[PDB]
Amino acid sequence: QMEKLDAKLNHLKKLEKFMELERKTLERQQENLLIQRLNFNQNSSKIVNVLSKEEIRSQIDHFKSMLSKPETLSIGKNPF
Amino acid sequence: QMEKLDAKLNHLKKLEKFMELERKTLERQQENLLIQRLNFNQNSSKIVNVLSKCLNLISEIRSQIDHFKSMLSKPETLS
Amino acid sequence: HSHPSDMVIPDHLAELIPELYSFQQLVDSEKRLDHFIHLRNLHMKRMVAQWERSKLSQEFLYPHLNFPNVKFLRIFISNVSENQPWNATWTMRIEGRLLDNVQANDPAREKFSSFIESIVVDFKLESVKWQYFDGLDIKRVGSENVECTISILRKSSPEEPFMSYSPQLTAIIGLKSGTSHDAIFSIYKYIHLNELLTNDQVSIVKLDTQLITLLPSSLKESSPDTMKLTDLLSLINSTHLLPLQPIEIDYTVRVDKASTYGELVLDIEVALKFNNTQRESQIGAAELNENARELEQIKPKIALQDKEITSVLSNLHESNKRYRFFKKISEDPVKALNECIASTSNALKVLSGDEGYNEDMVRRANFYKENEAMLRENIEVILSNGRM
Amino acid sequence: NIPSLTSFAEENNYQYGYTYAQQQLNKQRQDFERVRLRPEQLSNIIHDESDTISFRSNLLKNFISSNDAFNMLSLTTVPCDRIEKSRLFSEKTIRYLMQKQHEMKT
Amino acid sequence: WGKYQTFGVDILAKLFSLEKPNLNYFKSILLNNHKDKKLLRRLLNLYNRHNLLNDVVSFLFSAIPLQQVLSQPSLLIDQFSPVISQSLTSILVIVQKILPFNFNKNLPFVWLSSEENIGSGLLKLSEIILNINNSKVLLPSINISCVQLIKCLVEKSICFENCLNNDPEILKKIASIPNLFPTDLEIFQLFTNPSVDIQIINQYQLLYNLKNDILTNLE
Repeated sequence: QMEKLDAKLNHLKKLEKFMELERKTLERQQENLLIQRLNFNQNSSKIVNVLSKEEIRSQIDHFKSMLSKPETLSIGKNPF
Repeated sequence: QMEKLDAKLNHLKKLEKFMELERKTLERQQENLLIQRLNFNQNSSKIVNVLSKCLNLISEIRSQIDHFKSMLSKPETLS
Repeated sequence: HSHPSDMVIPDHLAELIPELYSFQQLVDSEKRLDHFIHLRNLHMKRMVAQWERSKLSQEFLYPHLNFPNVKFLRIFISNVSENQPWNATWTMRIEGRLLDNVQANDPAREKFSSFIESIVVDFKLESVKWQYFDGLDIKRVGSENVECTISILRKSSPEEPFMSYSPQLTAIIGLKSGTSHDAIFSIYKYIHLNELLTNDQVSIVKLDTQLITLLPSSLKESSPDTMKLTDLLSLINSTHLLPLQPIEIDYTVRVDKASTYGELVLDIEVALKFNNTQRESQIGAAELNENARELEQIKPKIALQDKEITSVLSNLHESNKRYRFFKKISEDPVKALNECIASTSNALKVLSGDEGYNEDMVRRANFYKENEAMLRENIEVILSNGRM
Repeated sequence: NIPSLTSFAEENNYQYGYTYAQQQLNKQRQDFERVRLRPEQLSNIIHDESDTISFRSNLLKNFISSNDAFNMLSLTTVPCDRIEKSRLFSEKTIRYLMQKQHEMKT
Repeated sequence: WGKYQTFGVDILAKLFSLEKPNLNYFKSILLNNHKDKKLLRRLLNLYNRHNLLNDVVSFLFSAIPLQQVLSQPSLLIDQFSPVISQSLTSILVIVQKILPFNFNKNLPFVWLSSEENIGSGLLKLSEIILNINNSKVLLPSINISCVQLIKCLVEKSICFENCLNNDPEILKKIASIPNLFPTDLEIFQLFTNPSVDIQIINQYQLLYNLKNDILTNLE
């Protein structure tokens, strides 16, 4: 009885440790992703507001128009 | 005492099932992280690609824009 | 009368009966088991409370990859224009086709008629609305050309909290849409990594060049105002949030082209009462209450066992007393049979209330010869005080 | 209040004999350490199990428990060959160890 | 059962407040005029290294009723705030001013991961105390005592591992405590409510900056 008790207790404790470690890793990767996204968008907006000072008008307006509408993925079901 | 212990050792199975619920939630969060990573990568790549297009079409000032090209030549623009 | 004393089988029984250690470290093995349940319960009170707080967040709103509440729907922007010298016809149309295994002549189909909030095609002939059919057939008269900004409002039900943001906020945050919790959290995590937090109180926040344009009409770009965070959190609630989600596309109905019933593409998706039902913030609460009902069911059977545990422990102590009394007699039956008498009459003298010396001891003369020391003290004390 | 450590010094306090700041600090000292160190003049004066133990009730119970256990010894005129032994297991402990030994092969 | 052990955690809380005889004698006893040198060295090895330190710290982790106030919500902490405050003060004194070399066993590691998870108990107790006063005098001290105790225990565990250098895989085992290290969402909640203090959220944000430096040094 004591052996089965300590076996199930050790198994549940190792499961708890694994779930805690994975939750910490997920929170860290989420925060790092958000920080990198903020850094990229700030740097791109800074260099486009610097760089604007024919053909250059068209390409600068092209990049500013592409920056004005960021896009996402096309996630839906499969019809056929 | 053994009759007292066997009741709690039969009780432990629902607390075991709550771990499976937590594993489901963590896999859903992993799916979120993968999809947001994919939505970040393509947007960063498209933006740096049309940035390279703009620096190709653009040609105290020369060294500044050449420093900008040293910045966005490799994807170091996060730094 | 919860006595803490009698939960211990200390030495005298455990040395005689070796199973009591096997009893006692049994009980301790229970005492770290129930505590493992206790740290379990405070775990299950935590994570549910973790998930009802993060219910608004898009960690559990955008991923629904078992079954997302979305069905895509394509729309053709058609235009038929004949009877011109090559009356300029303007048979412009909008056709909705549900992306399924479904047909075009399907009866009672989820088209852009049966399920669309609004499609407001803002023309430049006369503008039309869509108050909440097999297609949108518009035809007025005219000669030269007509350009129409096709605007599609999605099904803006109150149960899709993903709302759009300002044209400025997308440039700094990175999200073209989302919930208000992301809008309140992303600038919060943006503040700390570039030391815009200040102290005089934690409420003051230095504004930035990326934050003065957050409120351009409020005229904060004229003064670099290190203001409180309260004005910032009261800024992004309706100054930037909630446009009822529009999609736009610019195109003209042409004079000489034949049709666009099967040529043009679009991308608009939608059912919605599934992912907000089986949420972990309520399924975890239901499992918590299920385990609580199971604990409250299992508890009285534990209490009825503890009653008999204490009732057997009391009998074990009572039998230990009689075992000791029967063994000390059997070891020496003349000295124990003198300690059994001398602690019975003395047990009657105390219970009766009487006190004093033994009458048959102090009646002789050798008592006052072995106690010669205290009598010379007490006789002088009584005589000098004058009581003898 | 919460006066000081300097107010507890022997210089600022009275002694066996035979200013204004001192007489101001000793007001707060005696108003703080008489609401802190005062004993409880109410119930919960039991404090434990081994203070409300009764010598008279235990002495009476031991007087009964010796007398009847000695009447169990001498006056019970059953011979030593006729004293039947008690069971070392119960009717329920013999069922549980038939059940668990059946379920021990899992 | 009886409040007699609560008198001892005040003797140890008041006798640690003097850096001269009171703490020098306690230091030389816990870490290690001519006959008592032989008497002390006879009494210390009659007490069955560093059993005295872990016994005192484990007893001071007792009489903080984590299980009782977290089982059932304000009455028990309002009744046991002084014993909790003085026990946390004594443990903070022992952690900060005694533990910093003749050790041969990691004591803050075997306090942090002793299968009872007292750090999670202190963190839940800080949550409970933070969720009554903002939703009754000692509680702002008790919150900062709990958070600073968790922080000093983690930092002294890492410092003891750097001094000893026998167990390399502890950065996993420190970060694998199931309810230590509060998440960023409750700290986001704490940075918004005006009813919180400044030092409370300072200790919380310091604890989170320790949590990030765990995961950076992890790999």
